[PDB]
Amino acid sequence: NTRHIAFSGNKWEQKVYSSHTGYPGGFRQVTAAQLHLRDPVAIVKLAIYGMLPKNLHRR
Amino acid sequence: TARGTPSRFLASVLHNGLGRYVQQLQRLSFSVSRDGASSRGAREFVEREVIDFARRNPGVVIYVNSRPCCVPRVVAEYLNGAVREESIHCKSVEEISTLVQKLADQSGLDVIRIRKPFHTDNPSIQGQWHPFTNKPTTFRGLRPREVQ
Amino acid sequence: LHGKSGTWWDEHLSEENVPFIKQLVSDEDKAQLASKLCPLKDEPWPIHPWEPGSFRVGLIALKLGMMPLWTKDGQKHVVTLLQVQDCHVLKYTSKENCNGKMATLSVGGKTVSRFRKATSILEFYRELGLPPKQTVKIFNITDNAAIKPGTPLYAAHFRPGQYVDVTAKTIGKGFQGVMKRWGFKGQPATHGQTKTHRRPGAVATGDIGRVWPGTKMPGKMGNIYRTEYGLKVWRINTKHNIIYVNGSVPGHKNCLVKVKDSKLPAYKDLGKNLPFPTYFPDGDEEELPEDLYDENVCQPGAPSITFA
Amino acid sequence: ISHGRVFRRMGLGPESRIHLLRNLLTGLVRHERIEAPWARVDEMRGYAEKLIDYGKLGDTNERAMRMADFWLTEKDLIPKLFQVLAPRYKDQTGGYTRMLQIPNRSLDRAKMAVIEYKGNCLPPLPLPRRDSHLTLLNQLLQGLRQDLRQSQ
Amino acid sequence: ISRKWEKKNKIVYPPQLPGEPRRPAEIYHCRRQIKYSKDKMWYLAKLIRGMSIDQALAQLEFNDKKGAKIIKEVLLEAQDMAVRDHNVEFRSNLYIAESTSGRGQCLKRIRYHGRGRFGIMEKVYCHYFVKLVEGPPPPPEPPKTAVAHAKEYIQQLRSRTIVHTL
Amino acid sequence: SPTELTEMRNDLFNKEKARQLSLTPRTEKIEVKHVGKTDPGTVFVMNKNISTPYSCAMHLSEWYCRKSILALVDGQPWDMYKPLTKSCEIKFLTFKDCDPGEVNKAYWRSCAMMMGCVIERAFKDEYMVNLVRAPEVPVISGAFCYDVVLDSKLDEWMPTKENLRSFTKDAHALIYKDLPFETLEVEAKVALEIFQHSKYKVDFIEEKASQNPERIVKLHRIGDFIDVSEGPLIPRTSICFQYEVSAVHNLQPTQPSLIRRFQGVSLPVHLRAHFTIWDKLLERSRK
Amino acid sequence: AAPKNRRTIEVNRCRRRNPQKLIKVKNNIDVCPECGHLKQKHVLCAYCYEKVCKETAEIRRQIGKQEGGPFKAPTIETVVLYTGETPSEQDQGKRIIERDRKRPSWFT
RNA sequence: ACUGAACUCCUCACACCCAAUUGGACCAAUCUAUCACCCUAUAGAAGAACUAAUGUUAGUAUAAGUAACAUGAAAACAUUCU
Ligand SMILES: [Mg+2]
Ligand SMILES: [Mg+2]
Ligand SMILES: [Mg+2]
Ligand SMILES: [Mg+2]
Ligand SMILES: [Mg+2]
Ligand SMILES: [Mg+2]
Ligand SMILES: [Mg+2]
Ligand SMILES: [Mg+2]
Ligand SMILES: [Mg+2]
Ligand SMILES: [Mg+2]
Ligand SMILES: [Mg+2]
Ligand SMILES: [Zn+2]
Repeated sequence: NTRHIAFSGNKWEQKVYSSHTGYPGGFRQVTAAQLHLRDPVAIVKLAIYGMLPKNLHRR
Repeated sequence: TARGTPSRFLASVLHNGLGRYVQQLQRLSFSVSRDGASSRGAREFVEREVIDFARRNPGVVIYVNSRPCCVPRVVAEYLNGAVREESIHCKSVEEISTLVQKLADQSGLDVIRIRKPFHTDNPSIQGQWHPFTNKPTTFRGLRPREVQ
Repeated sequence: LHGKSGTWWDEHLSEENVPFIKQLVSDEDKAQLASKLCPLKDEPWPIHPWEPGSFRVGLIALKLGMMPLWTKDGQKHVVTLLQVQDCHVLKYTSKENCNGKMATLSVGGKTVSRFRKATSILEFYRELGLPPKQTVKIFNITDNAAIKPGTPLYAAHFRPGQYVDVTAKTIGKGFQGVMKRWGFKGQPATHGQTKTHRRPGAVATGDIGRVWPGTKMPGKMGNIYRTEYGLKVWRINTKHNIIYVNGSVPGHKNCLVKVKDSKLPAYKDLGKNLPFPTYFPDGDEEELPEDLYDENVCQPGAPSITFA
Repeated sequence: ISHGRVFRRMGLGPESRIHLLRNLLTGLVRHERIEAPWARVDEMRGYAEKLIDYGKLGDTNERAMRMADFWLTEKDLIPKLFQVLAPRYKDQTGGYTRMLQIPNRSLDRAKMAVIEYKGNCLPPLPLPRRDSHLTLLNQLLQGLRQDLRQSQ
Repeated sequence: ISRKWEKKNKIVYPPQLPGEPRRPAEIYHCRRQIKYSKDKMWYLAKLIRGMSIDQALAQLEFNDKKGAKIIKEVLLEAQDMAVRDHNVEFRSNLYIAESTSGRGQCLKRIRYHGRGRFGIMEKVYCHYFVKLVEGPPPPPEPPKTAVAHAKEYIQQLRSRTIVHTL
Repeated sequence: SPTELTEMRNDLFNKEKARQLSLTPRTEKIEVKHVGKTDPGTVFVMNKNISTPYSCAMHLSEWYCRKSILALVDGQPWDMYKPLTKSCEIKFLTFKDCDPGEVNKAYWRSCAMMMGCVIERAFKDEYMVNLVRAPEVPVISGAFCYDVVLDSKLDEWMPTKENLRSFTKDAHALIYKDLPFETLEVEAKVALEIFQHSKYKVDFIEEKASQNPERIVKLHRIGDFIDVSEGPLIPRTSICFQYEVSAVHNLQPTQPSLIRRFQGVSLPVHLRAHFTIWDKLLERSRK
Repeated sequence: AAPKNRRTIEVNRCRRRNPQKLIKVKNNIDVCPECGHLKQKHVLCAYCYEKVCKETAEIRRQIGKQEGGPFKAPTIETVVLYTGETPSEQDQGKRIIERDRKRPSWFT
């Protein structure tokens, strides 16, 4: 039920997920709502990925 | 350093303290020179202390060669087959006495890094923790979200 | 002596057996091709009518060349001939396993030697009952347009006035410099210019201390798949299975191109009058003429056009 | 890019390429069998065939005579080309030359080829012979051929 | 210099007991001071490593490198001495257990450069060593299977201890 | 029990091998001269009744061992693992000779023997299998045949495509095992002792002994599988590369007994056929 | 531009022991069924070719002796005859090159 | 609330964490005296200790098997041809 997560506050509209394709002009900034509509798994996935230790065991 | 050195775990030879204590040192061999200042301390030790040490340690056979090769030495052989050779060159009587007592007290196991300060063959009495200790069981062993 | 000798079919054949094997295998190939010439009498899959939003299969044609063509308004259009050579539906997969959400038809064309194909490919074509094809391309279709594997496809699957997309490997130009590859200006020929005439200038800025990914640099040019969109089908020779497609097509002559209904929004629902699953000559509803023309085409043999 | 380029770049330029091929062809006409680097032999083979065709055109043909005069640097070979080589191949329509690969040159490890005019008086080259018809595979294929002939 | 490779042919083993597997014959041969780079020789030596004598000779007879002929001559000499002096029954029953190239004694020459400057060219020499062992070439190491990989992983999982505790 | 039969046959076979090697003691040096076109005049000083044409090929070179499959010993085809008996002239025969007729016959015979082993070890214990003979069929026939009588319980059962593929899989297992083709020229008495249970093999041994002026019978073993052959065999099963049990045909006179002929086709490593040619050969061999 | 650091033997081994740099094993080497010599499948047997070249050189030496001078290419065919051979009816009107050895088995 | 230092306590042991500079305790090797006569001792000496001077000499790396270099063609090796 990761599609049915709830954000407190206005995080759905304010939280922005930033990514770069690496190419010039490839910087993409997407709000939490848009990312949720695109991938109903990405928000929980990214939260867990950020909370895990930043070592070679993370993946 | 530890990473550039062998290591072992804390151990005894034959469960050396369970039934009875067996002194692991079994042989001492003092190669001592009649002449030569290098073995003056060894000569004084042979004159004044080796007899008392021998009668204090009846389980250790002590040999005195009175003709060494290279430097005067004491070779300590232990029950587990270990051989530790210590040069007694230019050591005083008291230095040699402390060294010999240390050899008598220690076991034949290698003097290397010991991983743990303790050794249990029975680390657990109530059962080693596994993920299902402290986990409650459910009726008919139903896993979560199981229909029946 | 190590046992990894690379053998070919002719290696151990005798002078007598080489022509015999050639003729035998060629006869088997043509017999297999002829055995598929009546798909409608071989338990065809259900033939649904066309609906809006339906995508049918395309063909794999061979680029024959180019020739001029004239329209009744007096304009010259260069046209490219694409010959449909032994094009057959080979495989069908549903939406779930199509790497997406649309049924897929694998289609092949341009029969090639069985002696030069991998064992797995030969087994696949043996189960299918067809000689192996040079290229196999996957077409996204709706389930309405599913066609039984083994069915042949013909140039009359398209019709004049239709718009088409053609994708093919472009002409390979090898490792090319940046002036030819990306149209850089280069440097002047004289006025002191030494040893730099066709070289890239700066490749980045000094701050980033690196080169951005995707920076235009010398390298292999061409030999990549490109698609030309919205090309008009000007004419169809049903006898030789030729499609006359407006303008240029990527790739060289005698190269296999994948031809499919145009995906442009303007041509979204022009498939009403096209043969929906595909054209079936075995249907024999009306034997098509040797040449199907678009309305505006100045047909040869027509009296000389006068703009009266 | 060299799409469709059918001629190698040899020697010191176009004229030098022609002269190299001319020397090789003159040697081939004189000796009827020549060793040379494989690429040069492959380039010269077409000219050898065309020379035989020009010789077939006839001794009295002025264009053929001019072509032979250019392409044979030793003029004693022109009568040979017109009265020996061309009559030797009058029955044939092509394939006047035989080109085979040779162990690489010891000097520079170059890919080497021997090219000869077919029917020469020299000892035959060790040609590659196909497997005997009596081998196991060939006999099985002969069985297939016989069964197919009987059935159909 | 060192000449231990030559001496390795002069070691005599004690006679074997009847209830003992037959010791395969070993033949050490070398060529010293080959006018060739050891770095270039290494590729030929690596190529013929582990192959039977006949396979190595066949591979070397069709190799364009200068060192191929030298290695072929060394291998032929080793085969001859294996039959004559090391009691090897069959000429072909030999495989290259070891084939290496070593640096030889090299000479220094001057290479003239463009502005009165120079480099020191080295006239490089190399050695070449073979050990031939009697018998069929040992089979190549089979590639790791998924079953073997999974077994190794599960063994590693089972090897885990509770670290830094009682 | 079939296992008991195999064990007793192997025991008798090894007993005969030991008896013959003991009967031939010491090391008598026979002289064998290579009479082939290549390496002419080379003389091998071989060991009588121990050395083999394989040993002579090993002396020659590894290419001879790999390609040589039969031995004309004084003009007579010899198995590459058949111990030589006297000073003689030897010539090695390969598949790619000008006239490899004898090699083709030997390959067909050995492939038939492999098929027979597969047939014997395939079926379940309840059903009984009796290998009657491997008819000497020409290569032109398109297949090698082995005739077998199955249990009367299976007098109507015909193998399916999966059954045939299982047969081929077992044959390829034998090929992977790479078992040498051991040979013995034995006395008819010992041959009948070995095959006393099999009446068909008994009468076949009697025929062969009658044909030979003496009571000499050729016995061949791949591994744990002894059989009577009509001639020399190939060295090792690994010579076979492509191998397929193509079909099974019941013979017309079914009234006395059901003689089912297992037909298969094979090609050696030296003569691999392309996939399509092999498929056509399979189609022809299924007849 | 000069190297900024010495390249290590580890890096150098990874480079120069790459399979791209290793010598590839040839699998087209077989044995000439005629004479038993090693040959590549597409290339002539070296020993047989050397035989043919030596015989051709001898024949060409005889041809040179017969011609006696440059620019003397005959306008007629040539036939090579060995000891114990006589010109045939077809060999009439063709210059004869006489070889002192006997006819080679591979020559026909 | 807990976590949290080389702070402090705890078991044991203690001379054993500043540049320049200064005081001190030892000391490798070498030679000499006298020993030892086995490879050491007590002394007396001194060309008496090198991870560092774009140090000197020699060896060998790296760049790198890279840059660069070279032999017109066929042939009967007579010769001919370009
Ligand atoms: Mg410009
Ligand atoms: Mg310029
Ligand atoms: Mg050039
Ligand atoms: Mg703390
Ligand atoms: Mg403190
Ligand atoms: Mg100093
Ligand atoms: Mg130093
Ligand atoms: Mg320095
Ligand atoms: Mg280097
Ligand atoms: Mg570089
Ligand atoms: Mg260069
Ligand atoms: Zn040959």
